[PDB]
Amino acid sequence: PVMEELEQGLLMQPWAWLQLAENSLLAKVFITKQGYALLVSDLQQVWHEQ
Amino acid sequence: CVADALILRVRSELSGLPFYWNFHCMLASPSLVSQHLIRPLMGMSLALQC
Amino acid sequence: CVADALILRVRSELSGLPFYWNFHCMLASPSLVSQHLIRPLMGMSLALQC
Repeated sequence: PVMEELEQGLLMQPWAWLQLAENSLLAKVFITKQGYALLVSDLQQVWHEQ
Repeated sequence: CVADALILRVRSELSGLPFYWNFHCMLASPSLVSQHLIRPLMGMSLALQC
Repeated sequence: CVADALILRVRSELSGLPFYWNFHCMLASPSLVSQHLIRPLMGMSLALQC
């Protein structure tokens, strides 16, 4: 399948800084033709969506 | 944020037309948080100590 | 561990008598994990880089 590939790509990727309208967070995105995986954090909580 | 969730809205213009997307991220499980932040951090700390 | 909690049993000889204790620990909230592991490790890594 592609879930394993998405997980591996998300793990291997580096962190990035995202500056929103009022705040900032750390982001990790891996998008393939079959879907995507995203992991965000603000140093207090972590969210994830595949 | 609505209820233990993170709505991340991205709005863009492609070819001069609106393009909206929404990430409905949810709190990550303990396994993902650990595997993505905790163990790598200790690895970097040990490498820097060496 | 049964379903999601950790039972940690300490059995000791208090000078020749039983001493049983049972820690019934639940999953730590995201705030505790970030406060105790994530941020301190990042600080340690930055200090070691310096």
